[PDB]
Amino acid sequence: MALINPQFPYAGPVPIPGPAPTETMPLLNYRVEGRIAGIQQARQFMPFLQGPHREVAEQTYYAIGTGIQMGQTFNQPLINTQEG
Amino acid sequence: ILPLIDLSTLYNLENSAQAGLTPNVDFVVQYANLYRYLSTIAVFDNGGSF
Repeated sequence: MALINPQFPYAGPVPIPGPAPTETMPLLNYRVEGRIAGIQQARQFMPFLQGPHREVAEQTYYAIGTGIQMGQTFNQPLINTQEG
Repeated sequence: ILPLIDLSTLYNLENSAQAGLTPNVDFVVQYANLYRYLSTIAVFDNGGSF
């Protein structure tokens, strides 16, 4: 967006020496076929386990029984003959 | 007629011995998991001297 100087104008570009025209043109680089080499193993001996863990520990229980329940020799009360 | 949770709970009195104390740093003894601790007693056996 330059302003044209009317007192000192200039013309378009003139030819100048050039950079040997084939040396600015590249070759198209020619890929050969390739292979991810080797026979891959199916599994890996991992350093960490792959499953979930638990944040807190919960107390577990198992039921037990008591035993054969016996009789008893109670201390027996007195007879309510109007004193009680 | 029995209190079933009371006769299934144990009131235990275990004891232990921890080693590995060095001067002027904290020596922490971890309380165990899933116990309901009621009292702690520490005896500082300092090499046959108290």
